[PDB]
Amino acid sequence: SKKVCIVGSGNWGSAIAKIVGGNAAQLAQFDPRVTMWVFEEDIGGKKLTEIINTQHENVKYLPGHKLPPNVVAVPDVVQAAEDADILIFVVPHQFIGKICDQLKGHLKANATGISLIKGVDEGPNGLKLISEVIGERLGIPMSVLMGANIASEVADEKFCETTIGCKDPAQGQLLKELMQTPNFRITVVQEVDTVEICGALKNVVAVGAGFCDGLGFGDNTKAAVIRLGLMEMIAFAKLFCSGPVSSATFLESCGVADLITTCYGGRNRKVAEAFARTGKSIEQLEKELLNGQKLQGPETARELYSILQHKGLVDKFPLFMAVYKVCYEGQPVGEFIHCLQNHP
Amino acid sequence: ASKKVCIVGSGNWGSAIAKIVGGNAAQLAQFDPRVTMWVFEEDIGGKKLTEIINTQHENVKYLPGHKLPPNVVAVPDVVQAAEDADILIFVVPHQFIGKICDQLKGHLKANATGISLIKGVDEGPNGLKLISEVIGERLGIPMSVLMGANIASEVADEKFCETTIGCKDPAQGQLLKELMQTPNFRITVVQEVDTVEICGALKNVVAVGAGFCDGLGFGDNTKAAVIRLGLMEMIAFAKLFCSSATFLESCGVADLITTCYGGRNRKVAEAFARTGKSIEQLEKELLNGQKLQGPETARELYSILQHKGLVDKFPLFMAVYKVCYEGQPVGEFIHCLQNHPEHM
Ligand SMILES: NC(=O)c1ccc[n+]([C@@H]2O[C@H](COP(=O)([O-])OP(=O)(O)OC[C@H]3O[C@@H](n4cnc5c(N)ncnc54)[C@H](O)[C@@H]3O)[C@@H](O)[C@H]2O)c1
Ligand SMILES: NC(=O)c1ccc[n+]([C@@H]2O[C@H](COP(=O)([O-])OP(=O)(O)OC[C@H]3O[C@@H](n4cnc5c(N)ncnc54)[C@H](O)[C@@H]3O)[C@@H](O)[C@H]2O)c1
Ligand SMILES: [Ca+2]
Repeated sequence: SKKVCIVGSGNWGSAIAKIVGGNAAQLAQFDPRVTMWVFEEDIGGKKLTEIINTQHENVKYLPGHKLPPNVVAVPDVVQAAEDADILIFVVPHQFIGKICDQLKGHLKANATGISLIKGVDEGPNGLKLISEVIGERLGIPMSVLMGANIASEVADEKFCETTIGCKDPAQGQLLKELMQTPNFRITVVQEVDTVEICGALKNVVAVGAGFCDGLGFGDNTKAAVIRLGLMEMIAFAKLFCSGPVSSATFLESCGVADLITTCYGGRNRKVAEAFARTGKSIEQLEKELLNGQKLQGPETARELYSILQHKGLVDKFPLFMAVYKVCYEGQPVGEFIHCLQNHP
Repeated sequence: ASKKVCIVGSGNWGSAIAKIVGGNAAQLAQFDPRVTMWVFEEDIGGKKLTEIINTQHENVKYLPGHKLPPNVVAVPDVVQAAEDADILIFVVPHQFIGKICDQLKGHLKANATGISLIKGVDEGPNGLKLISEVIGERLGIPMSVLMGANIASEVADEKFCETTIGCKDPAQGQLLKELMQTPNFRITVVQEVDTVEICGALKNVVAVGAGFCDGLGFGDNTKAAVIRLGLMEMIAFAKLFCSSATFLESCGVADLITTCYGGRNRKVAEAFARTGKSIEQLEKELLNGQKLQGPETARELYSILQHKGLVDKFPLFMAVYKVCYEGQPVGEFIHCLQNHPEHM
């Protein structure tokens, strides 16, 4: 039976722990002992790992939810992963570099991985998919899980779906059995890069959606911004992804559904509304409303402008490039509409 | 020669369209500035609605707070309203269009053309019959459609949005584009009329489902999954009762989004789930004469799918039908999504 290690214990990692723990305790093909690597913290005199292993509640990152008793918190990441056939990577992108340094050399020979990390790394073609970063560093085949999946709602067992991107078909099916429940439904698609690139690009669209909200517009306008954005994400994937790219993938939960949710609510939408209404800078708004964190939407747009410059294709992505110019070239946020309005 | 336009209908969307078409017809030489609008007569405060429109230039009941262009003239007799028209815009709730076509049969100018804005379906010998086919066969005019993410109140406020014109004749499509398009109302002409019209009709069924989930307290993950799964069933329905690309137009994805977030079907479905009052009672109390289109479309869909022996393949469509018409408890709606063919 296959052993599972959840690498990460935050909001989403704990929500995922509820699903994986519950399936591993019921399904014969998985070992019921699911390890979860927990970055140790002092929670009013008690180690967070001890809290998880005695109270079965991540009181800091998923308070109010019982974790399945078979999920074991492990404060050392090598000890968490050394024995696992399946590694679920679910940490903030900032920390995956360090985690992978500690793990290289210490994994089982046929270990496989699935990344839940939404975002994008750096490399030769400008961007590099995070799952390729992990896989190359650690030498393991990689899958991805991406969808319209807010962690608090998943923890509450409110119905939702998600996309598993996995090249190997038996692996995709194995991962579906691990993570699917009556209220967390899974589609397995044999693409990885197309599933994964939506998670980065959607935040660029969501900044533009926020500008439109900040300008007084409503649902019809947001719907056009999502529609044109989706078209630019499809075209961009076809330019950027190594392999074949079909439009249909973008209608999976990783594409259109996660795009809809992010454009109706989220950090990128909220800050971009504030930017359009208060004229304050993104850096200022990050400090005043995100406690100094980098908003990924504007940063990805700037990265897209560099790629398109390398390819000679800036003029074919007006919505992406309008987000870029409003965030970083001082274009007035009213001209963002002028671009929706003189589009093709 | 210039073309004369008749708007057949005067509701929430009817009146918003009269604002657009009235303004374009007054500024463009190829359209006679005199646009007639057939207004089903109503006694309002001792006065005729047609006379309120022709004196006050506003449809105070169905589009309050907006002035209609004074060149738009309300007309109570539909034959008189259409008699001299080259272009007829059909925009009435789908339950009335049959009767109106019987009153107009035989009385139209020799080479008249039509465009249907009506979001519904009908039934015929091939199972599905499109409303544009009903109109066109019964009146003997060629038919186009206009469908998109077009909440009428926002269009009337000149908030930016898009729509899709479906038209087989490219010259005719260009003419209708000129008639309808404004700097805040952008039009794409495509030739796949049937698919455009099906999208418009079926999205209101999905929106009833969406409203049910809002009313039971599911959040955005569930709404996004209802939207996405609704889109999959829409695509499967088109493939059977009619290509992917049309669903990326405004009439597909965009309209599904705007409707499941801000339409009248969604709002009444939510109240139904929260209050247990009936659709019919809620329609009368909350929409002040405006008409739901989704529940009836859901009934007709079930009948169409029954005759192709395909009911069981469309569980979301059928879940909406059975809650609205067969007394299935709205608490059970979601269970219809937990075994959907998309995740099999
Ligand atoms: N939270 C959601 O609703 C949600 C939903 C879908 C996807 N995601 C994605 O999952 C990934 C993680 O999201 P999250 O909600 O768990 O974030 P989170 O901020 O709640 O994660 C808490 C994490 O902090 C990590 N951490 C803190 N300090 C650390 C340190 N010095 N070294 C190593 N790790 C440290 C811990 O490993 C812990 O996993 C993100 O990429 C996000 O894109 C989140
Ligand atoms: N309202 C919107 O936001 C919107 C947007 C796009 C498309 N549509 C679609 O437009 C079509 C018409 O919708 P609407 O908003 O203009 O109408 P509506 O929902 O406002 O209904 C009001 C109209 O119903 C008419 N009516 C009532 N009883 C009648 C009767 N016995 N006989 C004839 N007419 C009667 C009235 O003349 C009134 O004008 C529908 O298919 C709708 O799905 C609506
Ligand atoms: Ca009908």
